[PDB]
Amino acid sequence: WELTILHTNDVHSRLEQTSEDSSKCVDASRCMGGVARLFTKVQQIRRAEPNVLLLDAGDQYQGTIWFTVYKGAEVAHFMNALRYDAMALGNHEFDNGVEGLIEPLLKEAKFPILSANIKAKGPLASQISGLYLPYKVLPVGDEVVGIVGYTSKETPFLSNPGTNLVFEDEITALQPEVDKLKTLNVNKIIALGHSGFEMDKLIAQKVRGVDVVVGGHSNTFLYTGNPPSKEVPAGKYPFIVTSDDGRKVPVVQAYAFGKYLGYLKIEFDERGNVISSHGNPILLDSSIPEDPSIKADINKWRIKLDDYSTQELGKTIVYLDGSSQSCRFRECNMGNLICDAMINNNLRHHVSMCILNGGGIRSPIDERNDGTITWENLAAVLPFGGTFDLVQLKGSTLKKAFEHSVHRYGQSTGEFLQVGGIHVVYDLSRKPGDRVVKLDVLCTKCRVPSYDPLKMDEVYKVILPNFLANGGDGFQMIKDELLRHDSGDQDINVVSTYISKMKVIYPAVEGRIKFS
Amino acid sequence: WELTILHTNDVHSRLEQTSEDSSKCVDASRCMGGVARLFTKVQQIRRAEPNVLLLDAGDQYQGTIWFTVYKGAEVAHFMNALRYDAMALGNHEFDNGVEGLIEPLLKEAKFPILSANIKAKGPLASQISGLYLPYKVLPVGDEVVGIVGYTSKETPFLSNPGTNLVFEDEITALQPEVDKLKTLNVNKIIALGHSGFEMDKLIAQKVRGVDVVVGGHSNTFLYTGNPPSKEVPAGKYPFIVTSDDGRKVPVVQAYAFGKYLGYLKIEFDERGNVISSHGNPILLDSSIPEDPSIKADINKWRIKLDDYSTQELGKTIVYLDGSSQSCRFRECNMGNLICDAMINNNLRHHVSMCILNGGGIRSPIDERNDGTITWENLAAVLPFGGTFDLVQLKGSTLKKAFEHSVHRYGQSTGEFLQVGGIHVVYDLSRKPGDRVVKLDVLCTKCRVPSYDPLKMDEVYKVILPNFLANGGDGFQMIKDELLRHDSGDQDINVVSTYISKMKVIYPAVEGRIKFS
Ligand SMILES: Cn1c(=O)n([C@@H]2O[C@H](COP(=O)(O)CP(=O)(O)O)[C@@H](O)[C@H]2O)cc/c1=N\OCc1ccc(Cl)cc1
Ligand SMILES: Cn1c(=O)n([C@@H]2O[C@H](COP(=O)(O)CP(=O)(O)O)[C@@H](O)[C@H]2O)cc/c1=N\OCc1ccc(Cl)cc1
Ligand SMILES: [Ca+2]
Ligand SMILES: [Ca+2]
Ligand SMILES: [Zn+2]
Ligand SMILES: [Zn+2]
Ligand SMILES: [Zn+2]
Ligand SMILES: [Zn+2]
Repeated sequence: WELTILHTNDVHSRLEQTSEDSSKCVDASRCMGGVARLFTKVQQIRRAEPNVLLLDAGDQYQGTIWFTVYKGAEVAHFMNALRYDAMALGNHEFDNGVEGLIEPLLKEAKFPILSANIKAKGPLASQISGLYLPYKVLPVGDEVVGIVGYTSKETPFLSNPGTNLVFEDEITALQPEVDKLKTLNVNKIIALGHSGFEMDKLIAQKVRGVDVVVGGHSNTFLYTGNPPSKEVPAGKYPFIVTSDDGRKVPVVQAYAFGKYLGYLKIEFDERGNVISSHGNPILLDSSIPEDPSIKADINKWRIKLDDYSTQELGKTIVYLDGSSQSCRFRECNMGNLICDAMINNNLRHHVSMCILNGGGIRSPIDERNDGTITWENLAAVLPFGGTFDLVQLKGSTLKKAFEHSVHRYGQSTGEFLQVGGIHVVYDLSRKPGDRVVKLDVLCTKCRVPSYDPLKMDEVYKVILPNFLANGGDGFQMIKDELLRHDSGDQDINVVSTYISKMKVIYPAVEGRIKFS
Repeated sequence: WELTILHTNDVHSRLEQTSEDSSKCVDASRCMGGVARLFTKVQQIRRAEPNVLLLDAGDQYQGTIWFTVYKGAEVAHFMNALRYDAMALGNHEFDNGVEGLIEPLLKEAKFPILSANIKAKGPLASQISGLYLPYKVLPVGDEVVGIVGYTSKETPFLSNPGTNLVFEDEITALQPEVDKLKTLNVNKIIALGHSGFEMDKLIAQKVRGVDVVVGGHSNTFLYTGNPPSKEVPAGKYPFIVTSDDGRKVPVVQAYAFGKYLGYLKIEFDERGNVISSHGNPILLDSSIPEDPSIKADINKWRIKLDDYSTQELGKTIVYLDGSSQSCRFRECNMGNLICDAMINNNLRHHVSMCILNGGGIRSPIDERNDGTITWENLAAVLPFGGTFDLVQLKGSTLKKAFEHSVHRYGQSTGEFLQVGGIHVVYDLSRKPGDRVVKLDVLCTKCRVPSYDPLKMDEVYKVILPNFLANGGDGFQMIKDELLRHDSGDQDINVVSTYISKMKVIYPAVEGRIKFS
């Protein structure tokens, strides 16, 4: 029995074709992605493949202005237009709250949204009951296929799902549902969830009954061949997990931002045992044309958004590297911009130091043609919308924060820190906690202001975002050890006023972060 | 026969008491200098010493707004008020031109102005004839003392004396005049000039007849004891030059900016042979009170100047080190300010590089109380009033300019270069031309903007002042090798607009310049 699984994940409201760095498209001839382009390939596959399922493995919220304006409707309207079959809940579908998901998406969505490890209790459970399900049986061909959904068990520590929700462990919540499914004689079972390729490998091996594992949340790219763009692949597509019951479970994931459409052809038998499965992510590039019906429908909406973009801000002469591939591994100039901007707005209401988690930086801004910046640009960088809080810290506290900046370096980890007024040097041939080999911090009260070796028993004032000030990302030493805490100024607003003040900005890799 | 020589040099219109760094006074209790304070000590000495001469060895022009407003009158009126006996011409007395000296100073001055190596020829010689003399015989006590004047033989390459003047070699022009003096039976002979302690040591030994050598132009500080302030002394006061005719000629010089009054008691005999001479510069500090008659007369004028100062510009939170002691030896933050400001004003009309001769930086700005900056401040930094010209240069050309930046490092040399967008590392345990051990220059067209090793056969665009663009200070390779030259914007004006744009600036020693 043939079954073709089309799957997306981590679109982040990039329903509009984007530059290769998944940021606002500048030259359509090179641009790729978008719901419109995705439509023409799904449509094409459905033309030739009688048995098909289209599934998104979470994270359609946030990313671009398309969300912070329609705050959900854009996802529901165009996921329905693309006629998705199922979707597992992601962590970003709670960034606007439990009500910021129930009213816009769950109610207006024409298809099931799945998650098995999310238990609802209290006054809220009354109605959200049945607005999402732990699974769903889908009739394909003359057979049936069962999807079981899961979400990250760290969403209440990554998003805003309120307190009337509980996020259980995925495996311990999926297996009871999967047993239920096979006692209903639904052998063909797909696991679709938002926990991360590493946790998806835990489910594939340690859940009996699962036939496929489709997932996301870590923006992982798998390929069997020669990759088509700048994303270097982790493993082959599908990756094969040798489960504990003696089975070859395919693990699949297609990068992010709607740049690739996952495609997995699966051959079953009567008892629903996966004989084999070949596939590969499909780069939705310029060769695949936008579908006019969708493309125009997109511009029916873009008209509303144009008001935020058509307003001028300032100019940039160099490319602003806000890419996760550089802002979580080395000194990216986007962070240096944000940190230099940070220490300008406070100077009107005596600090010189700045730390910033590269994970907060969510989009690059491609300097092009005239090198002009807009709110649509700055918004894609900082979708969270917080403030830059002033914090009094011990030197010992800052020392360990930078040991936390590289404590698990190498896994695209978002807690890697950008700097301003700080010179840090790492040596990764040392065990976590000995990696910082030099740290010279800029002093101001000194008569010769300059970078000097950090003293452990000294008081420094650093400006960092609210999310760090409260010990996010695992910086619990900051939240607990700080000597004072002051309120900040809206994050995107002040960076907008800064670059408007400058009128031209050229941040560079100045050697703030170095490696030994 | 007793004769007390009081001498000043390199006041640079600092007739107003100044902070210890010779910049605008902030707390009078600590402030020192000024014509008023100088008056009460000269007056005191004349009360007790029957035979005295007061002489300035050049450089009363420029330095502060007092000049760029009254452009000479302030010097004439208060040098007369201090009742100077003679003065040798300095190089800065031509910064406003030959007419910018004849009308304000030479005509209105009630005393002789001396220089022997300045020959006047052409249409100008007609009147400037006799407005200054090569020497003068002064009656002191019941005897006579002869002063011979000299100026730097590099003034037409340091100032603007026009083309109708000629600056001869000092020695070859002094000795003929000194012979004339001793054939007139004026044995007591003082040499007063503006060429530099090193050239004054040439005159003392190689001019027969000279009894004393009083000079300046290098702002040298000599002391016999324990110095009273931050200036570390070169030698003892007086320094003794063992002349070629077998004589102990005293070489004297008192720092600068009116901070010390030189004081040299000299014992002669009938034939006018210097038996001995003891003395020491007198720190005109707060203990010596301002003379009310002068102090008030100073405020009679300050009223006119207040208009430039009482206008706001911006703020600074850190001390701006514009001191020659740091801006000609290492990375001073005043230069980094000027270079960062330089690459902001051009960005409105694509460069990132900046070189700047520390000699152009002529005053620090002391961040105090509220850390507010004014035109009176910015003017004292850049008395020259030029522009910041854009220049296209080869990489090989920039390489040798930095070898010229330290080619004779160690002598308070003004051709030492400040940077912006450049990382230079020197190693002075190498012969001039091998001292640059590393140079990484910031690139912008590169997709990862950052500092990269300078390529010799590559084209870079640096912004530097007009004085450098025309190969000043010995940078003749720049003037000759550049590939293009563009006009600049007024130097002080744009730095004012910058810091006004910033509203707070905190330049620091970031490690642009380093030493191995
Ligand atoms: C600011 N912030 C953040 O920078 N992060 C960064 O994202 C990283 C995770 O990103 P990822 O690895 O790409 C997975 P994704 O979050 O895109 O699903 C973390 O490491 C951290 O650096 C996470 C949460 C977070 N804030 O969470 C609270 C919050 C959520 C939504 C809204 Cl509208 C307002 C406040
Ligand atoms: C700009 N400039 C300069 O920076 N310098 C710097 O001064 C240094 C000499 O200073 P110093 O050793 O302290 C003796 P002083 O000139 O104070 O008598 C040089 O090395 C050089 O870096 C010299 C000449 C110079 N410009 O000379 C042309 C000029 C003169 C007056 C006016 Cl109003 C306009 C244009
Ligand atoms: Ca099965
Ligand atoms: Ca004699
Ligand atoms: Zn994501
Ligand atoms: Zn996610
Ligand atoms: Zn001088
Ligand atoms: Zn001079």
